[PDB]
Amino acid sequence: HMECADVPLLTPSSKEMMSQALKATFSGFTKEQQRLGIPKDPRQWTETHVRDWVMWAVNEFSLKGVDFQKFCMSGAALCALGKECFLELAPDFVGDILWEHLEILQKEDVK
Repeated sequence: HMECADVPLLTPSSKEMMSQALKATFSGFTKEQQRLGIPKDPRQWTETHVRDWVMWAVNEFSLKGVDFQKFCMSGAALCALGKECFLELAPDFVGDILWEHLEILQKEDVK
């Protein structure tokens, strides 16, 4: 999930760059969560928070090909779907990023 055993020193790899973006995006999330009202816990989310986030995640990582029609549901539903289901809703590339940070919200905010 995100990064598995990585020590940034002298090992330039795409995996390190992937975490870099995610790490910097986090700070840009709370700034939006306060502007829109989106809570930290993904289970207490709704269609608006889901879409507003997805869209925001597309601007943070300049993603493309992701649709909000597939994510037209509340957080409780999105979480219930699981990684596989969520990955089926979003593209083969962007889907990973969203679920990466999305899953973090779950672990960070248990229940």
